[PDB]
Amino acid sequence: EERHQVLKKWNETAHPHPEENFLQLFEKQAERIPEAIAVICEDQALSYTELNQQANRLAHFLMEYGVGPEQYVALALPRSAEMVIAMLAVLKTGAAYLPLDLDYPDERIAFMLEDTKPVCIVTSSSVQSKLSHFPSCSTIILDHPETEQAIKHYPDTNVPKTQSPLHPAYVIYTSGSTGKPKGVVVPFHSLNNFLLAMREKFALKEHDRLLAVTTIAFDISALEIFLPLISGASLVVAKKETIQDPQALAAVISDKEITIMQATPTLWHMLVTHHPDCIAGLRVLVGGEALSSGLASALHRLACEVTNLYGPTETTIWSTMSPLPSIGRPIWNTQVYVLDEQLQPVPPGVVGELYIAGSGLARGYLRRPDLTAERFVANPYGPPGSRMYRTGDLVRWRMDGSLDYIGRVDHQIKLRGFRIEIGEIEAVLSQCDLVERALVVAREDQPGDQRLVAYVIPCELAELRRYVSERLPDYMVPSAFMVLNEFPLTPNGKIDRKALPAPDFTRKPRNPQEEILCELFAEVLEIPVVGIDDHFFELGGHSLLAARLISRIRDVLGVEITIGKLFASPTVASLVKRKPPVKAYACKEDIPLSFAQRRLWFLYHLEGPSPTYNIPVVVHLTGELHYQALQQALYDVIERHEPLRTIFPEHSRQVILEPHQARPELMIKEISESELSDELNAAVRYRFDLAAEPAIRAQLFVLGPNRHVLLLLMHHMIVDGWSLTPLTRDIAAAYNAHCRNQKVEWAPLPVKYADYALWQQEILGDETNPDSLIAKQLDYWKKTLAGLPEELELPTDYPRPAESSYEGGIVDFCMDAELHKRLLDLARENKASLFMVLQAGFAAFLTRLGAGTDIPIGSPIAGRNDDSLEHLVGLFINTLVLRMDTSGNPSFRELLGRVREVNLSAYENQDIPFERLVEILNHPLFQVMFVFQNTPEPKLELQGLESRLEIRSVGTAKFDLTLELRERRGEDGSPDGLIGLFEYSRDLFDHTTVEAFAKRLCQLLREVVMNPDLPIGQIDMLLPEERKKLLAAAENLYF
Amino acid sequence: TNPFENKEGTYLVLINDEGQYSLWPASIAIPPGWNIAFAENTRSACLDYINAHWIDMRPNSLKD
Ligand SMILES: *P(=O)(O)OCC(C)(C)[C@@H](O)C(=O)NCCC(=O)NCCS[C@H](CN)CS(=O)(=O)NC[C@H]1O[C@@H](n2cnc3c(N)ncnc32)[C@H](O)[C@@H]1O
Repeated sequence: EERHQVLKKWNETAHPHPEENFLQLFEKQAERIPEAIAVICEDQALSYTELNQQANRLAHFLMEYGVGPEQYVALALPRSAEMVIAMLAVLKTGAAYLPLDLDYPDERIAFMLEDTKPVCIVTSSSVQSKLSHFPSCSTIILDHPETEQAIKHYPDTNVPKTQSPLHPAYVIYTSGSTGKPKGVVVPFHSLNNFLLAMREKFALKEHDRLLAVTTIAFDISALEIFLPLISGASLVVAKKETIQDPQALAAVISDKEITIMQATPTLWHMLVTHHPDCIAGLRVLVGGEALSSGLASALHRLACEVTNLYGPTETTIWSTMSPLPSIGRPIWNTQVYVLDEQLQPVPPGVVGELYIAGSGLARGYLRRPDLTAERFVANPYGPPGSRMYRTGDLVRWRMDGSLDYIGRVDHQIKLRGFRIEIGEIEAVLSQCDLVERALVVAREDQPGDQRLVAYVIPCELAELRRYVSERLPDYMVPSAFMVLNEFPLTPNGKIDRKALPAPDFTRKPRNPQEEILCELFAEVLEIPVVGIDDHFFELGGHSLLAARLISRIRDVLGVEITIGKLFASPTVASLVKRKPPVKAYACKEDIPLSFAQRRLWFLYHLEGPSPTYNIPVVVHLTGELHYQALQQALYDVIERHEPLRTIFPEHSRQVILEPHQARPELMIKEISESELSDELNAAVRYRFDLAAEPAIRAQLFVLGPNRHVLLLLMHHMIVDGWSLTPLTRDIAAAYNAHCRNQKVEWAPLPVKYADYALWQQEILGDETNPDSLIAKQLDYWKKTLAGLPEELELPTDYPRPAESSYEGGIVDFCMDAELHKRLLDLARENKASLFMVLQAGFAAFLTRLGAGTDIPIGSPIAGRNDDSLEHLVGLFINTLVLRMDTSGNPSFRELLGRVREVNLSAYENQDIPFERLVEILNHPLFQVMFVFQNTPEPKLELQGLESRLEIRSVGTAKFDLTLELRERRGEDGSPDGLIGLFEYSRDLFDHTTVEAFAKRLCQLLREVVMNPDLPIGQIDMLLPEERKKLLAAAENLYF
Repeated sequence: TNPFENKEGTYLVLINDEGQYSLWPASIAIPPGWNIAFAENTRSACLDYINAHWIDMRPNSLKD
């Protein structure tokens, strides 16, 4: 009836081999085109003749060694031409090769070796150290001059091919989640049939090149290696270091003129998303996973000749294929059978389990009779005594000789190289007391980006994510949670994906290390910005990206992290995880100053009330402003943050005033615009009496009925740069709460600033203990900052007077976006951060001006490592003394390395107050300050008001010379340039001088960007305006 | 469930001309070119038989 069609008609795939091995095709090719390029790898390249000859000599060598059929030889070689020569030679000798990838765990490699028990292990010197070999077999090192010279004393002629096709050609292992890997013994004629089939499929003229990016640990490589060689094509082998980086791989695909390429949907998605240009004319081979219908829609547009491949390892590489979820018709000598539970064929359109039969079938599993007999079963639809392999995949016959994939029988979904069991996810997700039902499904918000979305039905918010993540791996937790009414259905009686709600698709770093890590995460995930509590695997992070991330971490921070530790700690905050946590402290008799505060209080107790450390927040408000709401807002935010209402009397102690006790005032003055500057210049220069007054004043200036200027004048004693964000967020919170006439939405503070002080003191109390962390770091600083120079020697216009006037000036300068990008690229290319690059440029700048070979410069740190200090408004800023050495006249590269070492060394000792170091050693330790800002400036964002916030200058100088550089990011996330300023002492410099310092600094940066290998002593330090006159003088002299 | 994956069921051990062993559900008719090596018994016992008899897994075409 119709059973004849699904058995015989659609399986009319039978070709008798024309008495030609793929090897023999390769040899005939070598004879035909001797000078043709066969294999390219990195710099080196081999011809067909060279490849064939070396393979032959190695073949006769191994043959003399005692290697024959039914014997395995391990290939512990690096990805190179040598591995091609190796496996080819082994195929020539008649034996089988065991491909080893050395990146895999030592336990698994040792398992492969102990299980296979090969005769000998061939290897290179680059790898021979990695092998803790067993005494079961000897190890031949191909690099060894003795061995190498031994190879060349053997014929370079072809070998006889009188071997049986039933003998194994290679063995591939697979982990089928059983717990123990199985050795799939692939016979020769299967491989030959496959390779001949694929050779017939793709024309592959001499001009074609194939880029191999799959490891030899998988059968796919056999296609990527032997297929171009049986044709007249060339083969470009790529190292793992190239495969990990997309910008490198995409560069190779263009620079090597690659014509054809095979890969997994993951890699393809990694390329098409950000590097489409390289896949313009490329011939694409997809396989290994169900191709997303968006990804395919992208490939069929950008690329050409996109062929979808399918097959398990037990049927040798690929069994079915089809040009563009159709897995299409089978290949040569491959019968496909869609059967039911009674092993009977089903009519077209009916879903059944797939059984593959034919010449593709392997011998079975190495020394595993039971598993073989479990899956390699008897075949009733083939020749008498034949065998089927049950895939475990559910397939359905299409209308015309095609197969539609449905899904596996274990109800697992393969995504991003993971075997995800959705059932467990919905199980633990619905196990919640507040969750009744749930369904998880992978949807695509971005083209090719498959993300797990969870749709939930509640019982009769974000904590659910914490509930799911504390019981499941990070690659299983959904990227989006959507609550719905009921799961919709299609007329066919299936869940409608299209009728479901469209997915939403979605902290800050606390120390230098965390920011470096976040930068790395962002660079690897190819997304603009990441946070301290973002998960790596939820954002498309897979195993390969994990590998590259580990590499970049190992090179940027100098620490090797196991991938298991990365899975266990998928977020940066977990990665960095040591200082004791800050618990809440009981009411103390007195509260000691924080060490950051102690310094300021010392300067205040010595000099007196000064506007030096004032922090004036100026906000321009446009629109209708509710005054009472503003006043109540200020009162509220003061009531919340105790440091805003704290006095510091003499006894040195903190005295927190009650909300009603410290009466907060709001001054309201109406002035003309033409005076707004003047008044401000006065208002900012108010001098706080810290002994008896809370260091905060609020002054509203009325320019017009809708135009206002709000001034929040605070002191650095109670507020830092960080605190300016939770502060400005609370003021907006209260204001908008009074206008809407609703209760303010606040997040309760687990600890107060007093707790930070008490914790600080309690920690530093263990300075006596030699085994304490603080004693260790203090020892570190006692060694590194030992022998610091008394004072730097900058080209000052005026000699340093006795009494510091503390009057300061400011010079603003800008650095265009292009140069910004160039600096970033330099940084990333030389294992450093932009921070370190700017540091190097600055130190070189100072040394060039004659500040000496040894220059210590200070830089501030957030000093907020604890999570409880995240929203506290107070003074937490620490300061690291980066001691830089510019001696030896080094290149900017070498200097950058030095600065990198200094910074990385300093980061591991950041948990100690600068004040303590000042107390222990004898501005104290550095006269030059460098502040680097990466975060964007805070804003109020009040309701019904246009806000424009800026931090006004007081006109003072905290140091002799301070350089502040703020990095601005674009709308996309791309570099939009650098905004910098020089804060200089007015009594040591002129405005013109520092104005020249800016220009010289920028020019220096461009200079070292053009050539990073340039010695800093050869940097041009002259300005164009100076060069003109300079050349004019000599123009008048010599003529 | 799969015919072979069923644990609580009756099975068979079929042998090939090439000496290749194969598990088989007792209910389903035996294919041509396959003879019974181990009669109707528990799946575990069958797999034990296979483990105890199918020593050399290369076809008898190679054995000589
Ligand atoms: P990290 O934790 O270290 O590791 C993950 C890592 C990404 C590093 C690693 O997976 C990796 O490098 N990946 C290697 C890529 C790879 O192994 N590719 C598989 C080729 S083997 C085989 C072909 N001989 C494909 S298979 O094993 O996946 N087939 C088994 C299974 O896949 C399904 N399937 C295959 N083709 C399909 C198509 N075309 N459509 C749908 N489904 C397909 C199928 O279910 C089959 O049973």
